[PDB]
Amino acid sequence: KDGFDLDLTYVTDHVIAMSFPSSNPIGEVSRFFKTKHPDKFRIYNLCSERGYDETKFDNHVYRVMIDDHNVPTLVDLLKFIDDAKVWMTSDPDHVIAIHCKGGKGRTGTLVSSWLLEDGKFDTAKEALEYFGSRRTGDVFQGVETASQIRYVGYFEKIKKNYGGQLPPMKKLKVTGVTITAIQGVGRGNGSDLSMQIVSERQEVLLCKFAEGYNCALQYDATDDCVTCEVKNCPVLAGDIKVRFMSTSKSLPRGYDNCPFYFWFNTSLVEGDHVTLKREEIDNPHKKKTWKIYRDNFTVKLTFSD
Ligand code: NA
Repeated sequence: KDGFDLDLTYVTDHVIAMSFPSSNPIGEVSRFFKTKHPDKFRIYNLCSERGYDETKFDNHVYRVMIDDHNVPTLVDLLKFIDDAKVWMTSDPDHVIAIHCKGGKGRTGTLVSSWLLEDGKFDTAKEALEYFGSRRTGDVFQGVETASQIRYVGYFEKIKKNYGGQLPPMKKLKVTGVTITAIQGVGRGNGSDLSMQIVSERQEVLLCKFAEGYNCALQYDATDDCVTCEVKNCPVLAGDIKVRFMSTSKSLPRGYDNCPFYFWFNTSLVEGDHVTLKREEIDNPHKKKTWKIYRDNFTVKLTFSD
């Protein structure tokens, strides 16, 4: 419209999703907002990797450092909701524009959460699906990774069960991992696998199954599964990312430079373990990998503390 040719979408009348303003060239994204929404916009940059001259948007850019194919911290997500809320409710004409690189996975994570906050939807599934329709009914059009779906759900849970405020802190130690449908995955018995636990951007534990480096591996051919005792785990708090690596050539890497990974938040765990199915693990959630990760592929972390 009106001389503009932009990868930009009105998710609602006052919520916009878009691509990175590059040098979508930044000058025309700059014009667009100065023309269509003068003095009434706030840009959210969701890329940890890239920034720009924010003066082109009159310094109205707010940054969320999110890694490509990952999730914001819950703290960060909640802060974004607060910032957007204040801006949105201040003036009925105020508009928010949210972006990552593709205006896809990270973007969809905050937009669907914003849609929850704003009461347009009751459930994360509905919001995600709605964002998916506007951006392109499937939850995976909305965001890119299973952890991104989980974090929208986390926000749903916070809003519904914790009055929009952070839950009470729990801390955990990982004591065990079980992986089911191990056959056809890497070497098929877990010998090629290692697990890295990441908290606050740092490695906090590395386990190598074959060598028994911080672990003890057990392979059960009858049950087609691996159980691994995890040792030396530090106390874990907040948003934990668990990454699985392979030394095996037949196990390809998806996003995050590994075969498969996932995020969870310690306080939003229930009881004693978390079990993820195939469509809830990052990378195996993609149909292209389903002859490797079969439909009873599963990852379970066992906790204490
Ligand atoms: Na404590």
